[PDB]
Amino acid sequence: GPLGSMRTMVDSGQLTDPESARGKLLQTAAHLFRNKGFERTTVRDLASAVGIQSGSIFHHFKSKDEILRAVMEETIHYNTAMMRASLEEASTVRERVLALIRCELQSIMGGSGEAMAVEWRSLSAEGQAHVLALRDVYEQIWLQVLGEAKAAGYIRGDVFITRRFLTGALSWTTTWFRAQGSLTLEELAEEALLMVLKS
Amino acid sequence: TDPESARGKLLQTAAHLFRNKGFERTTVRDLASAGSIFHHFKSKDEILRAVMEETIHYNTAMMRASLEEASTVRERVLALIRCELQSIMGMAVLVYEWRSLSAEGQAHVLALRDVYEQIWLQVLGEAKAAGYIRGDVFITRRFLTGALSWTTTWFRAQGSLTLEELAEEALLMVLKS
Repeated sequence: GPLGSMRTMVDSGQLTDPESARGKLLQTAAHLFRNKGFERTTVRDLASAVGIQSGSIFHHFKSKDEILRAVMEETIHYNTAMMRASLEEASTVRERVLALIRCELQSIMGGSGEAMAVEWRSLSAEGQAHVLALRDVYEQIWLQVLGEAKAAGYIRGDVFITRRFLTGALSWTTTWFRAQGSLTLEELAEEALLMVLKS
Repeated sequence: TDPESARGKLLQTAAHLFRNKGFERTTVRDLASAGSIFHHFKSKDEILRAVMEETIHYNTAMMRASLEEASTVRERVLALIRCELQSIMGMAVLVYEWRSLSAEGQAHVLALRDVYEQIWLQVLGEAKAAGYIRGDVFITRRFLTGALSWTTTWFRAQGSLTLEELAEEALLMVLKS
């Protein structure tokens, strides 16, 4: 089950327990990097906010750049794994597309927010390398599922162009969704499905 | 307004000044040195107003012209898509200086903006009534708005994809069989 696939991520050391020592650092660092800037935040600022000695951070990260990398990778890994979980809950081709639309909207409207909005211009290149690899996996899932829909005859246009259109359509929702007031995210997801798929 | 006329030249230089520098720190001097500028406009606000208004005027007129050439509901949606993509890939001063306008300037720009979106809603409305759109008209427009504006991030990297072909792909997604 999808819960089990998430658990496997936990028992791979890929996802971090929020109430664990490492989780405390990541959670706080994300807050600090977000609403105070990465360049302004120091390692000792992180330790102070958490409530530990500045020397005990070396146990977990051994560098500030690696804290930023861990904050970004954790958030992407979680999001991607949650898309996979939602896909396992889907039963048809339409529900699989809807699963991806709904997941992306949830992140767009808040997820993780702090650890998602965060400083690419201050992350290293080797750190940029693995993050880009994670982004490729994320987009791979979109392309595969959209590819399934096209094979089933729900998409007449190009799969890659379709994803690019849908990327823009969904991200632009930050500018108008709250103003609707009564529209739920689930209703929003169904509308996006109506747009991009047939029948 | 003819872009080769004295006015057209002025709006372009002013729009360029307003973008990178900003309205506040744009001076009378650099507006007058790029001074026929005082013979065309009565105030600095009036210049900023004309910069935004004529852009919307131009975009709106181009859409109306394309709609009259279209003779099917599918050709009419495509005409709007092609026109908006053209403006997009070709308007930024507004969403980067909105405050500096007078009450009358703001009022008129919003009204122009309403007529623009009215055209979209009416054409999309036709498509839905004809059975080409299955979703809500207003939400379809908002989806299409983001889909088309996001094309600035990837279109220039495609190389072999024409903007016409891009519009056709947009049409394929937004309209039913």
